[PDB]
Amino acid sequence: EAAVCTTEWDPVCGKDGKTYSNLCWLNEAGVGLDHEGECL
Ligand code: NA
Ligand code: NA
Ligand code: NA
Ligand code: NA
Repeated sequence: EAAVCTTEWDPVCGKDGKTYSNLCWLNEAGVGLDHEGECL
């Protein structure tokens, strides 16, 4: 699959309980945003 997101770490927390490295990773995955920042 095309690699479309950068590795710039500005993490967000998906509703799936996984930390995504930045919003592009989250959005490309189709996962809803829980909150900004790392999941905890
Ligand atoms: Na493929
Ligand atoms: Na990179
Ligand atoms: Na999960
Ligand atoms: Na939330």
